[PDB]
Amino acid sequence: QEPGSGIGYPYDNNTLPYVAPGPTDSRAPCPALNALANHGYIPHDGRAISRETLQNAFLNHMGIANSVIELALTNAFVVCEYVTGSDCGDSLVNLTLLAEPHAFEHDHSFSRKDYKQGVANSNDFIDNRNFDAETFQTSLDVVAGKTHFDYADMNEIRLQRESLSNELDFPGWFTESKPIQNVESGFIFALVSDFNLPDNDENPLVRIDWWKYWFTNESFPYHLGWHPPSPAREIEFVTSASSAVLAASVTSTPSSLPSGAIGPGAEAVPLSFASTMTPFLLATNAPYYAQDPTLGPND
Ligand code: HEM
Ligand SMILES: *[C@@H]1O[C@H](CO)[C@@H](O[C@@H]2O[C@H](CO)[C@@H](O)[C@H](O)[C@H]2NC(C)=O)[C@H](O)[C@H]1NC(C)=O
Ligand SMILES: *[C@H]1O[C@H](CO)[C@@H](O)[C@H](O)[C@@H]1O[C@H]1O[C@H](CO)[C@@H](O)[C@H](O)[C@@H]1O
Ligand SMILES: *[C@@H]1O[C@H](CO)[C@@H](O)[C@H](O)[C@H]1NC(C)=O
Ligand SMILES: *[C@@H]1O[C@H](CO)[C@@H](O)[C@H](O)[C@H]1NC(C)=O
Ligand SMILES: *[C@H]1O[C@H](CO)[C@@H](O)[C@H](O)[C@@H]1O
Ligand SMILES: *[C@H]1O[C@H](CO)[C@@H](O)[C@H](O)[C@@H]1O
Ligand SMILES: *[C@H]1O[C@H](CO)[C@@H](O)[C@H](O)[C@@H]1O
Ligand SMILES: *[C@H]1O[C@H](CO)[C@@H](O)[C@H](O)[C@@H]1O
Ligand SMILES: *[C@H]1O[C@H](CO)[C@@H](O)[C@H](O)[C@@H]1O
Ligand SMILES: *[C@H]1O[C@H](CO)[C@@H](O)[C@H](O)[C@@H]1O
Ligand SMILES: *[C@H]1O[C@H](CO)[C@@H](O)[C@H](O)[C@@H]1O
Ligand SMILES: *[C@H]1O[C@H](CO)[C@@H](O)[C@H](O)[C@@H]1O
Ligand SMILES: *[C@H]1O[C@H](CO)[C@@H](O)[C@H](O)[C@@H]1O
Ligand SMILES: *[C@H]1O[C@H](CO)[C@@H](O)[C@H](O)[C@@H]1O
Ligand SMILES: *[C@H]1O[C@H](CO)[C@@H](O)[C@H](O)[C@@H]1O
Ligand SMILES: *[C@H]1O[C@H](CO)[C@@H](O)[C@H](O)[C@@H]1O
Ligand SMILES: [Mn+2]
Repeated sequence: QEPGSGIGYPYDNNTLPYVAPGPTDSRAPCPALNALANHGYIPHDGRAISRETLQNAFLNHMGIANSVIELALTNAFVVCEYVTGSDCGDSLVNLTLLAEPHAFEHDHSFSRKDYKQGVANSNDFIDNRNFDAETFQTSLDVVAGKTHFDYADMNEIRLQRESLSNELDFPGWFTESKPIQNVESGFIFALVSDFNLPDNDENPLVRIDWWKYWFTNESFPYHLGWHPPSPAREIEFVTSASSAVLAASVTSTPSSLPSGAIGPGAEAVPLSFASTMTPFLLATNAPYYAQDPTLGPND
């Protein structure tokens, strides 16, 4: 928000306003990076981004500690090298390349379509990067009529998304990605679980309105009473939430689940790509921004 507004105080004492991305700006498949870039905590154009820039932005403006993004930074830079064909050093070329499919970006996202979702021909591809309201609604629908949800509910959401994706993607495309998605599950609990409940750290419940605001608007739900977690969330919370989601008992099993969908997931590890492998073409669509309604500087 505008620095003088005090909307982040006393959790964030140095806020910057929301500014919608322009048609030439680079945005990511990540609602967190997009919110940061929309506020200029990382470059508004989404280009040439250092590790320390990302670390400071997450820590000071989202209450996410360095430990949480250590692997994410490693993978971002592996993907940058893979896509561009050369070492990216400590300057991530842009956010858009992070939507390289079957890499860091993965199938069965909560709020994005798959790279080959619903395509009539094997060579087609679509926008697997920008926020997709319909896709997100498929996640929200699992928890319809609720204000909060728990680990078991999250497990049902990711299962619904795996089911839909496996049914709708071009035959042969769908590839399950439990370890990456469920880090991101942990991330959701880390950012938008309800810290105003007495047992948040041990039994966190996501506030659905907070989640919806963050994903739809790619800005921070201050107007709904959200603030950056304090103290900043650490990696242990995230991987614990991740394991807890996948350990949760399934009481409604979707059809067309990939094999082994139900049960624990592997620990996330650094990505690696064979030097002979040419990257898939990136979707070229202009960055998404909220239009219903459009956001002001303090939203
Ligand atoms: C340097 C740090 C980060 C990088 C490079 C990164 C990168 C990515 C990428 C490539 C995806 C696309 C995966 C897919 O859904 O197909 C993604 C998704 C996502 N990211 Fe980030 N991320 C970072 C940090 C964070 C943090 C700290 C949070 C929250 C605390 C977060 C929240 C999410 C969520 C919830 C998704 C899933 C979106 C969906 O499934 O619709 N990210 N991230
Ligand atoms: C983000 O960077 C990527 C990587 O350089 C860009 O994707 C490449 O764009 C060039 C044209 O500038 C093409 O020749 C390549 O084919 C693209 N690579 C792939 C794998 O598709 C991308 O255009 C950049 N996006 C933004 C918005 O800046
Ligand atoms: C991105 O741009 C490519 C080259 O300009 C097109 O070949 C792709 O189909 C893709 O087009 C989509 O996104 C752009 C945004 O730049 C629109 O201009 C297109 O109409 C389309 O939505
Ligand atoms: C914001 O400023 C207040 C007042 O000086 C201070 O007490 C608080 O610790 C600050 N918050 C942060 C995160 O630095
Ligand atoms: C997006 O932000 C606007 C402005 O604060 C708000 O009115 C709207 O409800 C938000 N959208 C969601 C889905 O939370
Ligand atoms: C989540 O999982 C990691 C290992 O994957 C642990 O190091 C952490 O303490 C938490 O249990
Ligand atoms: C790991 O940490 C998470 C979040 O604090 C808990 O929910 C889980 O039960 C385990 O202790
Ligand atoms: C990972 O950690 C979770 C959260 O404590 C457990 O529920 C699970 O069994 C796994 O060990
Ligand atoms: C885990 O436990 C649930 C109830 O919480 C059952 O419905 C399910 O069959 C599984 O055993
Ligand atoms: C069984 O119970 C779980 C617990 O959260 C739900 O997620 C599911 O929809 C079913 O009712
Ligand atoms: C139980 O819930 C799952 C996930 O929402 C559905 O796929 C199923 O149809 C049932 O309603
Ligand atoms: C749906 O079915 C799966 C396996 O068929 C169970 O693991 C789950 O508990 C639910 O009953
Ligand atoms: C289907 O395939 C997977 C292999 O990843 C197994 O986990 C599962 O037991 C089933 O055979
Ligand atoms: C989240 O983290 C847990 C613990 O490392 C994994 O088991 C899960 O697959 C996801 O990566
Ligand atoms: C990571 O691992 C892959 C295996 O595919 C190698 O190709 C790559 O060079 C890196 O060592
Ligand atoms: C990258 O480019 C090579 C050759 O140009 C393709 O064969 C490959 O599948 C990928 O698209
Ligand atoms: C988005 O743009 C519209 C222009 O109609 C405004 O109404 C709104 O306040 C926001 O700036
Ligand atoms: Mn995806």
